[PDB]
Amino acid sequence: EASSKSYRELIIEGLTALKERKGSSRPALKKFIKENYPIVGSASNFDLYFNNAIKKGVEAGDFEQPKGPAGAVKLAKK
Repeated sequence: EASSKSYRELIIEGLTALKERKGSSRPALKKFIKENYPIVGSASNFDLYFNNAIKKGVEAGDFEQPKGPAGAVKLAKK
């Protein structure tokens, strides 16, 4: 039902909408937020909000995000 969407959701929902088991990346999620979702993903500054949501969800042991030459977001507790 209606409950105010949040950037975390774009990540959690993105991981649920990603439909990938090997893992996804920052773009694979923004893509979902912009294409699988509205321009909220096809915008610009939002890209910064989703990032905070990733670190926020990942930092809280919500999603998994490595680093390397980039970073792949994976839905799963630490």
